[PDB]
Amino acid sequence: KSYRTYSKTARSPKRPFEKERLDQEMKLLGEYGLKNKREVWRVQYALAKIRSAARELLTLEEKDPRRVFQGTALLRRMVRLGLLGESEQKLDYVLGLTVAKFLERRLQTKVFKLGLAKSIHHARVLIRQRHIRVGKHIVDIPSFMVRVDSEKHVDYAITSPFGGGRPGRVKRRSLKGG
Amino acid sequence: AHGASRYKKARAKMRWKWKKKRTRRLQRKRRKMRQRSR
Amino acid sequence: GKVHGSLARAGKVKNQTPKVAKKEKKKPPTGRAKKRQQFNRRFTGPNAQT
Amino acid sequence: GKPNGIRTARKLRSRRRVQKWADKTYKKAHLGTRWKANPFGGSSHAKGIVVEKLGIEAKQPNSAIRKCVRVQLIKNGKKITAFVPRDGSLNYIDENDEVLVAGFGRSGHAVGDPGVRFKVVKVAGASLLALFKEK
Amino acid sequence: ARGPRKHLKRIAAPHHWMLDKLTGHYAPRPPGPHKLRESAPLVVLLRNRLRYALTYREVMMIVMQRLIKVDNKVRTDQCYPAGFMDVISIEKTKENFRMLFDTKGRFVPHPIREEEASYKLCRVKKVVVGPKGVPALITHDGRTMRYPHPSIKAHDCIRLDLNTGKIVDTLKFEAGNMAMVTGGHNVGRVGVIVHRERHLGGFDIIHLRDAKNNEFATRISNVFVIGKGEKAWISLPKEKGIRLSIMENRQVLLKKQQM
RNA sequence: UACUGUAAUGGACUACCGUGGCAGUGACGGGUAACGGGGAAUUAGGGUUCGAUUCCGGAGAGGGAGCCUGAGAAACGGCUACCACAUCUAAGGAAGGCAGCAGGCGCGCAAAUUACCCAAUCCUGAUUCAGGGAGGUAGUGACAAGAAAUAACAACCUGGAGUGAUUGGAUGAUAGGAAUCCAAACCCCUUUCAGAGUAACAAUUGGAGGGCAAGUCUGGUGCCAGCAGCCGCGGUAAUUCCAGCUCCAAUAGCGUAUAUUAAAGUUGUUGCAGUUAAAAAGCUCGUAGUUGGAUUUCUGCUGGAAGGCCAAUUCUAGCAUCCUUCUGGACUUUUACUUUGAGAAAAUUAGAGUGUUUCAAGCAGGCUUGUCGCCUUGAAUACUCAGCAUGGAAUAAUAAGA
RNA sequence: ACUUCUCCUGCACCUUAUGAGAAACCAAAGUCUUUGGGUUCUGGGGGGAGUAUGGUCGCAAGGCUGAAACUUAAAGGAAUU
RNA sequence: GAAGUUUUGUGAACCUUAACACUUAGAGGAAGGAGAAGUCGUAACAAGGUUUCCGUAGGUGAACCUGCGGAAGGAUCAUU
Repeated sequence: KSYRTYSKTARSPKRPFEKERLDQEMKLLGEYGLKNKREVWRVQYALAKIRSAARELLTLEEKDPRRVFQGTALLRRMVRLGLLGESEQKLDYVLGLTVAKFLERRLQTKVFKLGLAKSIHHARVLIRQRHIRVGKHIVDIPSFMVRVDSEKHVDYAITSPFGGGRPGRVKRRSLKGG
Repeated sequence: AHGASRYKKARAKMRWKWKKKRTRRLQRKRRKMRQRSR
Repeated sequence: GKVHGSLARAGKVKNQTPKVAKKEKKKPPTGRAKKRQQFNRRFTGPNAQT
Repeated sequence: GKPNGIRTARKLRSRRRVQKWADKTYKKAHLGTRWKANPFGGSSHAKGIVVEKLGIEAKQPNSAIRKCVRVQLIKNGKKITAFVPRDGSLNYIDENDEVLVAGFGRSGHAVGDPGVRFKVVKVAGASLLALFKEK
Repeated sequence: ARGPRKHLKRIAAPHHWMLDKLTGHYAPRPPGPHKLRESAPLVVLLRNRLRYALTYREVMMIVMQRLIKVDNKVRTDQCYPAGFMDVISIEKTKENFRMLFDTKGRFVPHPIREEEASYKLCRVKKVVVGPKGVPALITHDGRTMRYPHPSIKAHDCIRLDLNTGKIVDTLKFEAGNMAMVTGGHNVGRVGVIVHRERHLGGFDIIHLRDAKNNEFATRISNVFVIGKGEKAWISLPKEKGIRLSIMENRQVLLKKQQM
């Protein structure tokens, strides 16, 4: 009845059990500090939208007015998102993307890359416990993905102990208790 | 059905010529019995 | 199959076997913390009995 | 071979609809006999009453007595034999006790060790797994 | 069935109103001078274009002041179909709005001068003889001006006076006369008329040429003569009905948003 | 043919009159667990299956039929009658139609509260004011879609970064305020006094012979009980049963059953196979159907407008004997084919733009001590056989033969 | 009539293939994943079954057309030891 | 302009007969498959001890047998 669209962000692979596949996915969990195999398949699916878009465009012709429009819009996203570097703007380059390029751009890594978090796991806990101001307002969610002008901007939230606020609750219990 | 194979006899079997005849006698009987009940 | 197979022995081995309780042990980590442990102990068969 | 020519739509189209019926799986779908056949009504599950407790023996090589139940579907009062999964549980059924029946997972046909296509999912609504587990 | 439908639904509304998908199950339903899908009701001007009203309630509170006029006449009904080339006049603020087609294919109230807001154009649907053997035009608006010139034929516009009833300035329908499109794919585009094909039976079509030398066609029902070969009786909206390309409309838009 | 009848056209109907009409390209009849379409699921292309259900048509108000009033109904929250159910009766009579909103019985594998309000969205009316189970808000809700807790970090054994309950100090689940939200409650978002050390605030669901990732472990049972989708385990040492321990897979989800799609080049137009595996009529004639040989203004040089790129590629006028009736259309046998163009509702689908905190979404927003605020603000665009139109030299039908 | 040599048209045969095939073998079973010259008929795991019922031809014997319930993990082909 | 009434048309509902469709009982008859082991032969697979098989016909406890014409899928690619 209600006019609300909805979609599925991921889908499971055809083979359940392959030692080639399970090993290479487990590295991506171990590097970037992920909860479960759905978080990989999300990005697996998200790439294949962008990849199948370029695969459709690249078959045609460089002077065709569909490709010059829809290509330049797609390349703007990859430059904005910090996914493809700006030195190469060819549509061909989008194909040479991998899942490691997307997973380095999410906020788990860009905290750690920043280095405030120290360790991949710690960085996820800092995000979820209401620290880390991205731009103007604070962000609670690991799978954010940063737009490259915004990346310098990540900093501890004004509120909170790292930030310069009330020291949570447990430090007060020690301080008032003593 | 069976068509061409009909009598392949790949493995120990009754023998098709005999089998066809046996079924004909069963069938012929079916007729007179079904006409008797008219 | 024959209908008159007897139903006397039904629940032999469930009733036969010796009962034994589960041991109390410290809980495993779950979710992300589980996948941390599985990552490390492989890269630094998996079940090898004596 | 086939007719290739541009105006040969009828011969191509007619040959499929005729020779689709040569498939075994196509006939089980598309004939009218699906609705009369089965004790189920083209349905996933069905309740019924256990008229009798029964035992059947698996065909060789395997030998044993498998412990199944004869049931009458409420909608059609059609008798069927439903296998009881797991150790024992025969005691649990009680003659005249309503039992849910589910497909054996083979689309009728037959399972493993004779002529049984159904499994009793629940007894009195309790379900088999809860009791065997005792949870 | 059984009679006329009193409700219209959102989504089943016209797209060129640009009513949203949520925030209502139904949409306002406009019968008046103009058609359902070639008009826009007076509610969605006030709330969803001009942004005076918030709600459907507040439009009743505006309109029952007798502040809104159209064609120098007070219309009290909130769901009045105010269509192509109608003047709207609010006395408070002292500002007037002539509704034209935007280049994208939307209604927009184009703001105009006080002396210009007297007159308006009406393209004549046909000409026909009434009783006592008197001649009479009929318009797209569904007016019926009577005693014209013999000059005036079908498919051409007349400047009405509005302050008085009578006509003032005619126009003819010929090659080298400015012409806006009111419907179909090429709506909101203005160009000189190159040529028309007859097709003796049904549906005459006209090829015509934009001021950047783009050539495009429409049926004669959609075509609406403004003025002479170059120049125009009326003031035009933003872009003057050029309709620049898809990549151009991208480039101009994102160049704007960076400020 | 001529009435009649209708809002008008009609074998719509009535008189006479003729003997036609449809069909092998499937008429007529039967089945549908059939309302149609916009659409949905399905990871090359081509397809296959579904569409009661948000929008647009259609039909119906227990079954059929009849009718009044009116602009409009063969109306059912209008009436008359029969049939089938059923209510009250003082027994003469009277009244009833939830495939509207809740709710109940019954059928079933299978589905929520006898709740609050017109504040939003629209509609009706004599109408700025009244009304609306249309509609909206809450409750039930693991049908479903999206995000992501169950820990992190230190110092104090294996040494070539991981473990070790050894202590150690550093956010919301919850419970109650505040304001905000709301028609009135409620949830979200903010900020608050309390609020974790086996972080007892304790993650489960299926497996561990093969296919299929993961134990020749240890007890009990002895072709028994049972497992087992298929192959196969069990007859006294079980890598499969019933347990324990350890490990694997997915994870706030996971298993099972039925139907369906891919895998299925196992329905094959793209794209299968037919000597022996399933399958060439025993053999010729033959009507539709399908498919049909070659051949009819080709070459050359001189322009013109564009044109990508450090002259190619398009399109077009002439001249080798090339129409004209006029001032754009008429003729060139006719179509198919291809090209461009018209017109064709949105929602959905792809897609431009935009930090809903991310995201599924949504169609919003963004700048800024300025006040007739500005961005002469955005919400693009594509997509939608047969039919209408048009440029064209091939290909293929088709016509013909002054 | 016979000898030598060329031409088409027959039934075949021998030899060989960087042609094909699962192989046996094959001047067609070749020119087919480098997949489209034209066209007719037939087949879709093994039984049940060329059975049942209905139709139609036949003097009969039987012919042509031709199912389902249930059943089953293999039937079948060519070579090797 | 009421009740009542004349003749038309629209026409529910019920009944008789028939046909078609779909479920369903039935003494007896006669199939197929399943058991899990029985009785009687020995038919096929080797020249399976009468080579095997086809079409058709007749006969016999049962597999089967014999007559006429075919086939090699034969046990022979072969000798004036």
